[PDB]
Amino acid sequence: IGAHSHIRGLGLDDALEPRQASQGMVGQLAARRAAGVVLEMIREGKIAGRAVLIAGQPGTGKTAIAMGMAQALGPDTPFTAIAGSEIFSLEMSKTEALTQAFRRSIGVRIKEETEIIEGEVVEIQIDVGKLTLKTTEMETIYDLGTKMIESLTKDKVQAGDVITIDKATGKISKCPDGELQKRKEVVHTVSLHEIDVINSRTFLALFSGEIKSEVREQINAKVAEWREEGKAEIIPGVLFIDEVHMLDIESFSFLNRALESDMAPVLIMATNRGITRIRGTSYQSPHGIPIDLLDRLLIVSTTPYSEKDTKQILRIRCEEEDVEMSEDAYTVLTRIGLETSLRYAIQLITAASLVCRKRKGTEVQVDDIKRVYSLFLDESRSTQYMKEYQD
Amino acid sequence: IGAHSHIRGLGLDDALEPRQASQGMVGQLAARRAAGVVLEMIREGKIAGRAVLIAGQPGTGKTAIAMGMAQALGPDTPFTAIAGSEIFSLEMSKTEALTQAFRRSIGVRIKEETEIIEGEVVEIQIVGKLTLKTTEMETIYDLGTKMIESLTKDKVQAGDVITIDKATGKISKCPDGELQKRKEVVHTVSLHEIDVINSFLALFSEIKSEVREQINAKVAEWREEGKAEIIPGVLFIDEVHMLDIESFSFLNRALESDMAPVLIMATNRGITRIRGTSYQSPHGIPIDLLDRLLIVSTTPYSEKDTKQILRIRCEEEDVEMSEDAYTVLTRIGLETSLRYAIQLITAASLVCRKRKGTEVQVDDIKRVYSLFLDESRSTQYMKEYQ
Amino acid sequence: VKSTTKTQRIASHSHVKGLGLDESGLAKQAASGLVGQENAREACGVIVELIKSKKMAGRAVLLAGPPGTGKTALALAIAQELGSKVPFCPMVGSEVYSTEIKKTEVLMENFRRAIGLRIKETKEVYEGEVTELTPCHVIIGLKTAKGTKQLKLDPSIFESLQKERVEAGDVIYIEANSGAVKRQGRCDTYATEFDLEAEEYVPLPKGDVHKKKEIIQDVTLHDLDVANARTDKLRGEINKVVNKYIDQGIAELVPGVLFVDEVHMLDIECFTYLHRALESSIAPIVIFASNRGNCVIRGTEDITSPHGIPLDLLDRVMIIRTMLYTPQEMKQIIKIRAQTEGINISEEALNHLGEIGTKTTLRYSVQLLTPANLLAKINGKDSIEKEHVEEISELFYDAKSSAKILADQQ
Amino acid sequence: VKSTTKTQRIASHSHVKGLGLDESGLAKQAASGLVGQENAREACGVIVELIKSKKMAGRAVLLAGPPGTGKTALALAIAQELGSKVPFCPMVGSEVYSTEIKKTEVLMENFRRAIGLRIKETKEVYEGEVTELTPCHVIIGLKTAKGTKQLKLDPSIFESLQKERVEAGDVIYIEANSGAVKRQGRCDTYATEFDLEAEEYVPLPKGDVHKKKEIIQDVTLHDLDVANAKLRGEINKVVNKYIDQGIAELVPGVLFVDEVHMLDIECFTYLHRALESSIAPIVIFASNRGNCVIRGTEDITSPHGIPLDLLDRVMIIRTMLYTPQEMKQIIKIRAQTEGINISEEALNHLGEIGTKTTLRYSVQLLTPANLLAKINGKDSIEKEHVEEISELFYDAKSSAKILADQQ
Ligand SMILES: Nc1ncnc2c1ncn2[C@@H]1O[C@H](COP(=O)(O)OP(=O)(O)O)[C@@H](O)[C@H]1O
Ligand SMILES: Nc1ncnc2c1ncn2[C@@H]1O[C@H](COP(=O)(O)OP(=O)(O)O)[C@@H](O)[C@H]1O
Ligand SMILES: Nc1ncnc2c1ncn2[C@@H]1O[C@H](COP(=O)(O)OP(=O)(O)O)[C@@H](O)[C@H]1O
Ligand SMILES: Nc1ncnc2c1ncn2[C@@H]1O[C@H](COP(=O)(O)OP(=O)(O)O)[C@@H](O)[C@H]1O
Repeated sequence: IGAHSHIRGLGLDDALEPRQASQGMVGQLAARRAAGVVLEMIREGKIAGRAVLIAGQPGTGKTAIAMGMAQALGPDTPFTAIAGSEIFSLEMSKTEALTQAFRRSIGVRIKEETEIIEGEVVEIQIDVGKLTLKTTEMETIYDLGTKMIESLTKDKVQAGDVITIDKATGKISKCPDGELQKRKEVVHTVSLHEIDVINSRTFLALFSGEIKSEVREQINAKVAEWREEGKAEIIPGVLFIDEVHMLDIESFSFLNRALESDMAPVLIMATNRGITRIRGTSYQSPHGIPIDLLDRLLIVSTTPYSEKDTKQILRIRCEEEDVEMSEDAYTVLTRIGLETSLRYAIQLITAASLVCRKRKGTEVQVDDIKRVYSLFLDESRSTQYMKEYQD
Repeated sequence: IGAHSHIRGLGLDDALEPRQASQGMVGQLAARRAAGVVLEMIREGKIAGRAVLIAGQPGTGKTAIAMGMAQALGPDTPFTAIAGSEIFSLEMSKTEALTQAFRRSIGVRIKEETEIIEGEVVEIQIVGKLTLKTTEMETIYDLGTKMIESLTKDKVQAGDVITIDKATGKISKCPDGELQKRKEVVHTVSLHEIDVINSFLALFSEIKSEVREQINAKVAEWREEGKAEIIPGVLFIDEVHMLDIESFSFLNRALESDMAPVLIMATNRGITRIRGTSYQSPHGIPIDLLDRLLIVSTTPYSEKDTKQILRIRCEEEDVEMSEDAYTVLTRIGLETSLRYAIQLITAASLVCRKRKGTEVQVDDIKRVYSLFLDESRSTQYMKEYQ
Repeated sequence: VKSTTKTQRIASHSHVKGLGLDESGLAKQAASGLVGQENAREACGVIVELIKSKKMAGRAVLLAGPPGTGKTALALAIAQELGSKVPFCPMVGSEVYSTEIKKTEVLMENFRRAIGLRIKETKEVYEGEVTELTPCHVIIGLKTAKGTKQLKLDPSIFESLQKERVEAGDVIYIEANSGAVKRQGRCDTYATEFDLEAEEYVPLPKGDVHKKKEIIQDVTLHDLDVANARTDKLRGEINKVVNKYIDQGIAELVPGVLFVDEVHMLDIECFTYLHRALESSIAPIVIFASNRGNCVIRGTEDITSPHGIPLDLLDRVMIIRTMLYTPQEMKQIIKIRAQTEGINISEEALNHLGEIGTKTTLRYSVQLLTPANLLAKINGKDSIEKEHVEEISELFYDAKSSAKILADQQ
Repeated sequence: VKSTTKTQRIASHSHVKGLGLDESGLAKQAASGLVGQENAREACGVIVELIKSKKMAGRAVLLAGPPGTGKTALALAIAQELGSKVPFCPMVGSEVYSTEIKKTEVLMENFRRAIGLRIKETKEVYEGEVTELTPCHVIIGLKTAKGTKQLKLDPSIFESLQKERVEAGDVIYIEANSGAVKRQGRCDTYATEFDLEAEEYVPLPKGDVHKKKEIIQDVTLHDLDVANAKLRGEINKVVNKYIDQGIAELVPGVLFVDEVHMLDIECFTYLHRALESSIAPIVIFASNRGNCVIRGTEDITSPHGIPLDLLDRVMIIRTMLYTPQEMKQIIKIRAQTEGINISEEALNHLGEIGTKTTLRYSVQLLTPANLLAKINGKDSIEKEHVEEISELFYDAKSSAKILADQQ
């Protein structure tokens, strides 16, 4: 839901020199620099027909590295994180599921035409009437409305109130000081899938599907039209498939097909299994991947976590959760994140916060941590004891 | 386009009493009374399964009476005037032509919220501002140079109803209420308009049926919800004798529907063989349709009504005429068709401007009469040659 | 299903409820909303008897007379005399010449409209003698063998009952499962000398108010055609189902009367279809009507045969003439039509209308009624006077008069 | 794109350069290759003013007159008056319903050939006054306001110049990016009484020889359609894009429909619908009959075959007959245009010949007469040559009379 909501790029820069903290990402310097090498490869365009596979134990940042890469490529580069088992659905076949995943990873920066009639409001003119607007070019009192002037009055008047098409009013500075009725290339990265959903006819659809092929054909023809025109600049995104070993041999061949296109996004995969059964076959292969795909694979190994790094990462997360906790509570959480998974530590954080509010406190103590640690268990403990009952 | 855009009603006062000159109609008292009877029959809804056919020689206002009836039914009631020969067309079969003609008359009044930038102009502020006052408040509503130019085009400063970022309209100086009159304008869009919308040299270089079905479904949905309002209009088919038996059968079938508009036809032959088959019948119409027909006969025109009609037309075409010129035009319109007389006017205007005059004289009228031949003269002169 | 009938066609002669003949066979001056010509009415009665005796094997009826002499009225009277619900399908011969559909389709549709189907379905009806209609709603008492049984008939079903013109002291059944009301008549308790037993004054129901009564559903084959259509395949499917229902014993086929006016406008192929169809047993009557004499059969523009019908079919047709009427009978006719439509008219106006009908036709005189009463309404009067009729006559014309008016100048 | 125009059809009216009427409105006896027909000439002037005023709202013009009275000539004069390069597409209705193709398609193409496009494009051309014409890599000196420029041309460009008959002191432009020399004219330095400013003696070019000239290409839609060989619609979209860009100004032409009495009622409806549109060209009819029966009705008879619907929206312009004097004048004008020297007595005999049969017959008699005169070694045509030619080739009326007479 809100994980990896702080990985804004790889934060190394300095000719591939990862900093300990940078922008949120702390630790795993080895894999960070390798990601930087791939990032330049995307810019230079020497990654065609190749993929990236991040091996490592669970909760070591493999997903965080992928999020940073998309942010580092661009502030608005599409990112698609799916699970290997997500393709085994009864609604859609493996083809449809994988096709949809590739689509949403294909971003289009349609430079939408917006006739931005902005201008520093000299006087808030009521209302369907007009509004005194002035810029560096001229003062052209412009057309307005009531629900709109209600928004303007509800906003900071007068603070510029940049008006785009009579929808938005930016109250920043007195800054709408260009041409009164000017033009803007509004960046809009609409995923190829997003175009598909618009065309598709169908608020309970998730409860009570599959995009029609003809719908796919039409938007593909449309995208070519805008691309030739010059409005749409196709931006190759990053597609991350967690639990890659879950995918079977038939799906793996499909990935080969989709990675040999000019629209193919950079494929990043993650798995924590060694030599296992290739799904859909009776052979054993490293990472559960067919050899054809493994040959052309940029494989980066995420090292396990160290003590201080776990503590630093927790510090970042609590700032997002608005939780103040004692240092002893910090260390116990770090110890929890060491013996058990880092995710389990994060889950404890929010639960412990309500513990603190239960006794009407502000800062969570060590007492609360043990209270929630005994309350909600970790997958290892639950499985451990629970098999003990069996025997 | 244009033609007789001067009649906004039948002009028959009340209790079917035509008040001579009124909203255009300046004659045909019998025909006007019959048209009023038909109109109020339509209002009370006992004209179902009937039609009106207006007989009379050319140039007696057969189309004018139909336009007046369409206006009297409602200020925005659709009116569709087609010709009998209009259906045998190269692109469409008579089926498609008549279907389009019918759907042209079925109008849908659908509401549409709009923020008309209106206000009673208290001061004519010049791109710039323009003070506007309403019951909501008073402020200097800004307008463009062309918007104020159109405000001066209308009577100043009565009004004005300036639609949102659009033109204005003279009312009085008094449209009031909200400066944002968020009035859902009831746009009358005919079925054919919606059909063409769903479907600029196209005429120089027909709609399948799925678009038609979607249009019908959507319009029915809107009307049921209460957003649209299906208001059948009036369909006028001049030269009805040109229609054949097959199109007459389709007309009979279409008159059976609930959405069928009032059907008006005009003919000037009598006892003419039906285009299909080889059987003579009045006005060339099969008796199955003639039985249920309300027949209205337009009498020929007299001098004074012709002169009044010409006066109105010149008032429409911004032409000043000498009284002797008016009498000569009246005598011409009696000796020839009214249409030729109207044609004469525009040519006389340019003839007058050639000599850099302000009002057309009799000399210009005679010069243009000698210039352009009319229907009867051209034939007579041609056959004599042969 | 829905009653798919062009009511406007037969809307002009809804006052006719039958042929109106004596038990001996003769026809009285006026009976069952039929006045004027009688010899043709006796012939129509003979045709009805021939139908009931199953002697009308592959034969037809052709009504030869001038326009406006009751041809359609006589056909409707025949249909009524064969039964109240017997289908009637009035058509003109020029409607086969369609621009989108084939003459085969039009003739098949008009044949299908003319065959009835009596489907009896046992359904629980609220048969009872209406006592009160207190909308407190709307609770209504239903007198029966048990006695008055008060039930709340919802405002909607109460308005439907009003559409049945149901008043107090009336024995009717209200379909509860279908939510519909249908008038059976009044109660025998008030049966006067003109009101008899088991008629529009029906006796008190004997049984429970809610009785499973076999609802005789009168629906034509084309009435069932619109439902499934919502195609040849659809045609066949309904045919098999109806056949099976007939065999079971729940559906009784009732052939109707197919009236074809302006028979001269049909082609040779249409006549061949008509002959082929009427050769069959199920086929209904084909009552033709000709407004002219010998005419050239369309399609073969060299051969002229009586009434425009080919010889093969003419030799298998029974011909009935009609009389042109007289002013007195025409005035009586207008009186009946005005009573049906609800217009009060003066006797002098009736005489003027009769003479107008004699001049031009009965159709024109009948059609002039509505505009005249409506002009009087405009003037603020309830009764039509002579001047109103004169004004309407001078306002709207008849086809022949208008054509002459044009020719006078032409 | 090659211009697709029936050069032979309009070749007979090449002497016509305009309507030849003064600013006041009345027409002179002879001007711009037009003699007589004063009434029809003034009517055509009025129609021209209406077209330029955009007051031809869904209207057309019907030219009624006997055969050989210049109906086609008047239509061509109107087209010329609206502009020298304004499209003109004559067509006789008898060829709408050809054995193959489709009436709709034939009328469609006829309409297309009547709609032009003024494609003004800025291309750097070599507009300069030829000072010298050295053909060696053809360094031709082009003196302009900048000066003489020895611009090296190619032998193909020199051949093109020779085809344009470009000589010394000839102000010509040589579009550099396409290597096409087009003779604009001579220099104003040699302008005399007849040679004037801005014509075949065009003045000295002001500016550099290599100047971005806004050259306008005159081309109608149909030429593009034939060049690109649905497909027809696609050409329309490209044209619309061109106009939208701001370099293609649409110019409606004139569609002249002769023998209108023999056109289907469906074709009449199609023409009505086409002229309904605003972009539509002016549809000018021409007929010789009287109240001839409509084509596809067989019982309705209407003036000139036109159905009453269209004919209610029509401005009839009558064309008169030519007396011996006008016939002789017109024959002499045509002979001059053909380069034919003819005696006055021969012209008189030709005029009386035309009076009996038609102006077409008299005009057609010229070429064979000139060839016969050439055979006998005479540079001019005498009355004897015209007599012999008349005795050799006949006219439809006379030959038909001969055939029937024997019958
Ligand atoms: N470099 C980093 N900086 C900050 N937090 C990190 C970093 N790497 C990992 N994390 C934390 O660890 C988690 C990474 O998720 P992870 O378990 O690697 O995904 P996967 O399911 O692929 O194993 C996140 O919740 C994130 O807060
Ligand atoms: N009652 C009327 N009042 C005013 N103008 C009329 C009237 N009737 C006809 N006109 C005008 O007279 C001219 C000729 O009549 P028109 O309607 O064209 O005749 P018709 O339809 O009988 O051929 C038209 O310009 C028309 O607008
Ligand atoms: N015998 C009759 N009895 C009652 N009404 C009749 C009779 N004959 C004709 N009518 C009236 O004439 C009209 C129908 O005309 P009709 O003559 O039946 O058709 P057609 O012209 O084909 O014979 C109806 O309005 C009906 O009221
Ligand atoms: N008014 C005129 N002025 C000059 N030449 C004319 C005139 N009218 C006709 N001509 C000449 O006579 C010719 C024959 O005319 P024609 O083609 O018969 O006209 P139409 O057939 O359209 O009436 C043309 O070749 C033309 O050069």
